[PDB]
Amino acid sequence: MREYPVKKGFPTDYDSIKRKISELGFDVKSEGDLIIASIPGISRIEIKPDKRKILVNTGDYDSDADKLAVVRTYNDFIEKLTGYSAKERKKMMTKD
Repeated sequence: MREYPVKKGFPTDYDSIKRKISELGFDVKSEGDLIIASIPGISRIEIKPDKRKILVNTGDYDSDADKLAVVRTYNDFIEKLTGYSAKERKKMMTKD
C-alpha cells in the first residue's frame, strides 16, 4: 500500500475528494464504507482519507499499459489530492 502525506488545508473528506476527483475528470464509486477512485490506466483503487494523512492501495495494473506510465497518472492524481510533490520526498531523505 502507498501512504501519502496531507497538506495543511487541503481536502481530506470523502465528499471533498469525490468532488476533486470529478473536478479533475475522474469518477468515484462507493463500495460499502470505502471509497473507490476511477482513474485511467488503473482498474480500481481504494482511498482512505484521514485528518492525519491519506493512503492508497492499488491492485492489478494493465500489463499492456506501462505500469510506469500509469504510475505517472496515478501519482499525479494523489499528488494533486495531497499537494506534496515528488521533489518534497527529498525533504524526507534529507534529515540533516
